[PDB]
Amino acid sequence: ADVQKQIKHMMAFIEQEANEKAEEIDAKAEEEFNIEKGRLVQTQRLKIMEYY
Amino acid sequence: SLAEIVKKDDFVLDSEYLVTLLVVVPKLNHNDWIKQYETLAEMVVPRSSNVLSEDQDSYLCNVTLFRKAVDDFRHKARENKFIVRDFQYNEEEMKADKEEMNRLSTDKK
Amino acid sequence: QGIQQLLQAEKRAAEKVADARKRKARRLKQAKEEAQMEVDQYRREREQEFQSKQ
Repeated sequence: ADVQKQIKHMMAFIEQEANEKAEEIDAKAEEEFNIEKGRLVQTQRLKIMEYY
Repeated sequence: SLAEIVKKDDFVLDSEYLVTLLVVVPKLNHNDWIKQYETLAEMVVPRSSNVLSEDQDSYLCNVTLFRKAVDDFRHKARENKFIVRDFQYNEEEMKADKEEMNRLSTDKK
Repeated sequence: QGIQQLLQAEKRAAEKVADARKRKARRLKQAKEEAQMEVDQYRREREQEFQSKQ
């Protein structure tokens, strides 16, 4: 009984690790490239006005 | 040294979340460590307690636990008169040390 | 027994790191071309200022 519950609590320590191992880069790099693609708005808006 | 008593099945690989330490337990405290192996640290396996080798005074056992919970298990076992002997990938280097023990006798000859 | 189910459930967590790269793989790739969809915001700027040239 207790040998299975500590196994079942280890599955919970996998699940709280899995939430930490699926949301860190998925929230950071989604905000990293929004600066980078926002820079791709800014880097073009210098030259595309300069052709005008 | 455990260059001949080493076994890959006696240890738990993939040390990202689980690792089996070679825990030495005395013959008098063999039953007391068997009822306290689950309570030595958090997230430790309560069914991995199994004697790897045995001596006349003490008994060597394996204890699987978490990667960050090895220090909490070794601290409570040192208060519970148990010793935790580390085992790593240098057992393959200890197999070359037995060849170096043969190379020492070859160089002496 | 407990030791063999721990590794395959670790592969479940090792399958959600493949989602932790995927949601920064597809999202990096889809809106990189949406940054190239702002060329159409320039294509309307040239053709409407083609009128002020005209």
